[PDB]
Amino acid sequence: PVHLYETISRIKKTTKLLSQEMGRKPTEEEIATRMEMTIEKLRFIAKSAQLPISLETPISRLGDFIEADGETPED
DNA sequence: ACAGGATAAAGAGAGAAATTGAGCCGAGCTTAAGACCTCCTTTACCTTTTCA
Repeated sequence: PVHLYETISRIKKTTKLLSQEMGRKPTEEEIATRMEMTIEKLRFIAKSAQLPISLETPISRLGDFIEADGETPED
């Protein structure tokens, strides 16, 4: 959602501002405090911002190394 | 990008319910020994047959 894009942009801007102010890469807790949000929310945003990798990425393709969901004939 | 506005769908606050497990008990249950009554076996002695 658009609000998520705006949240990610604000997180990037805050991180750059803290890096400029403190002269070093900010930690997760520092960013979470500055954003006034829990660290778990920040990690959730970071995980949801990822781009999906295509199944045909060379490793040979990625799609030939992923098992299938089901009950093993043995089970 | 950023600000405002509308809304619904998904969290926190409390008690009351419902469970829950915990101790502390004696009621239900098992174990073992001994005695003790049916059922059966086998004997000793017969009686009771069919036959030369």
